[PDB]
Amino acid sequence: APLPSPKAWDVVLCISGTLVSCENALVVAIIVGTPAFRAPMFLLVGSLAVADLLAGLGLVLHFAAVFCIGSAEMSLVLVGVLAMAFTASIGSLLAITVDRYLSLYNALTYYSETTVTRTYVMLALVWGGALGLGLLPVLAWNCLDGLTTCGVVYPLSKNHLVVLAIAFFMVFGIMLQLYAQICRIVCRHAATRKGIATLAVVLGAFAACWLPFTVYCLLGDAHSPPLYTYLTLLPATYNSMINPIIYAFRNQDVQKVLWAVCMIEETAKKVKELGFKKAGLLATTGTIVSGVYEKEFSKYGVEIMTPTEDEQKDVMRGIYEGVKAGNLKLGRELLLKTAKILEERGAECIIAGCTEVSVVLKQDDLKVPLIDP
Amino acid sequence: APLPSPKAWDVVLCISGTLVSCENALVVAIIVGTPAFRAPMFLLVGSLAVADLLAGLGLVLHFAAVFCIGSAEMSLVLVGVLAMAFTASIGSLLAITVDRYLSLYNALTYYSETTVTRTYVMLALVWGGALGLGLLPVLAWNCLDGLTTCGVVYPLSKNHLVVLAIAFFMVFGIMLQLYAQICRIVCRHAATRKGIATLAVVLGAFAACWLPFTVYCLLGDAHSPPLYTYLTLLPATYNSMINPIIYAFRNQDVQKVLWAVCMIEETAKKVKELGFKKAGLLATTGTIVSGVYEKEFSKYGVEIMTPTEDEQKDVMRGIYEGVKAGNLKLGRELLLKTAKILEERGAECIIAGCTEVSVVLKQDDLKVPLIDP
Repeated sequence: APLPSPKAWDVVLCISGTLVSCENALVVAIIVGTPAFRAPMFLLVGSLAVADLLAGLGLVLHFAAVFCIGSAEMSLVLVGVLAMAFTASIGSLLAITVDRYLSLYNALTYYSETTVTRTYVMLALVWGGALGLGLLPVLAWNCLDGLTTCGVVYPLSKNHLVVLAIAFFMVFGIMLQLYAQICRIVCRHAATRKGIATLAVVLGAFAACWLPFTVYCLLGDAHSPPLYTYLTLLPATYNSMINPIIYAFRNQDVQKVLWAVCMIEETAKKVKELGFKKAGLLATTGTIVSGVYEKEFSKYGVEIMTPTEDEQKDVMRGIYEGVKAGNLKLGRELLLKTAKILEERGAECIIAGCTEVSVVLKQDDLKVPLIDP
Repeated sequence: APLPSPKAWDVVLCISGTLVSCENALVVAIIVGTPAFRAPMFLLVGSLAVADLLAGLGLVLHFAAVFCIGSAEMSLVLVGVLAMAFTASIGSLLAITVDRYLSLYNALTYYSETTVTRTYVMLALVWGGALGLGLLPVLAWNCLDGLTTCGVVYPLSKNHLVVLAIAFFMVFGIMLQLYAQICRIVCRHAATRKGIATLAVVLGAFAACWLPFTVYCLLGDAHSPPLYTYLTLLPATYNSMINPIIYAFRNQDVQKVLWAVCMIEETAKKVKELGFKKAGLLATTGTIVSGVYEKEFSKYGVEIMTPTEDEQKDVMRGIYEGVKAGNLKLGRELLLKTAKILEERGAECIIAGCTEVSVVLKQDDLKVPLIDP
């Protein structure tokens, strides 16, 4: 009983897995190495790295099993561990994105607490959650009995593959909505092409790398041509190799370690380019309290001025009790007196943080330039 | 060529469709009737109502066509318009929930023209997608022709049903993440039992009535028993009939016109029950500015006092530069002079809006009771 000589696609898969493991070995090594990199966000990156390394090891071991080994059960356990690793990688991506969202959101409500209630509950639910879906394909969902349809990848039952695809589509939807929220929040703290490209390649790469296999899984059949599955399984390993370059090496702290081994932002730009060192502000009380303008304009060395709390309440009325309420005259009067006193105090430019200020106040009403977002 | 006598499941479906149409007719008529009900969020409810009415009309017309008409083209266009209506219904539900979430996210900027543009774009997009995945695919690419291996519902191709199922699962993921966010953000104005029950029941209502079928969409083929299809389609009509009771028919002004035709809430009510009319607050600057605490306690007639701006900055240091920074002594120092001056001014009780205050402040340190969230 000699082992048939594998076709070239087998050695292509072997090379892909080999470079995947080689690429991730260094990243897991450095992640686990330096004692300083024990931040809560680093644990998720480590989880992703070890999951992908496990995937590569499983792939090369399976190729070995199909190369002068001639075994039966080891092939089954290797396909099981491969499914384990892929589900773990998808869970690591979801956990990373949810951590990033919760990080960038908490800087507005100003309420941060706990590290064991949140990080470990989801870190243990991605590897632990994959236990069931990595033990089902071996326990009682095999193809050797004969009753199972054994749809696409031999041996895997139709039901198990369908369940996996449903889970994948669910997590894709959650990821899409999360990225929409993060883009909406980060746009405010900003041109259009750069803003889109900030988060447009990662989601496109994820989709273009993982969609074809699941689409085939749904549409396929047992008697499908054999080259189709081999053609569609490559993007999964390609994403496995791409992901650590884009989610781990981009962080500049690891870059420093290696080198040792080896709408408001643009407004601030415009203000700094005009040579003005002092700006006055008219906006809502929440906006001034939020502290965004001070940090953004201090990043370029520009100082902002907000009137006193009584004139803050005056601007409150002028915007909402004034322009917004239909009493345009009161709004323009209050805004004009506030702008006048601010200009007298030494401001060379005035910023109208909301549209209502621009509605009743124009350039001709001020000696200094009037600039709006 | 006589028409075979339908099975009793057919008249069951007819009864369900008639009830759906009758229930939705009144609500759509009332919504379109009163000129005062032209709010931006009323348009989405109207769209959902018209979609459900269209679905009911399509179902009853299809039963009619399969009864003593014996026509082929009419049945085809009727099943097409049925798919049209169901897709429109699910899209309208998603639009309603996204509108609610954006409305509850920010309250100041919700009432403007921006929400008008958003509403118009959402309505156009949902009905255009209904056009693109409804009548247009069904009046082509069908089964009443050469071999297409049409799937469970006669006549519908396998590929069309798979595409519909994929879209449904993506929409389900979006809905799940939205409801998680809304449940997170409403459990700060809390009592909690009512909110958690609502946000766990209205989700399951749509989750358990539309997913007997989309799973059968995949695990099945033409050579399938006919009992398994006529049973899983009933929950869709049941959800169609249940929908205009949950999202609509629950607000109060609709009730009035019908009759004419026919964690902080808990603390605030606890303080109110104790008989205290005056409370003092220690929390972050953003929290005191945000206007939540005073609004909630004024809902019960309780007055909250916040320290002056200098003492607010002192509390800022005591929380962050103090307890949070590791200099616990400075934090407790600043917090306890703050509590002392507030108590001397007439505070009958003190609230610690952050855990940091409670860490270094205990009940024995003040004469008045100390209450924490």
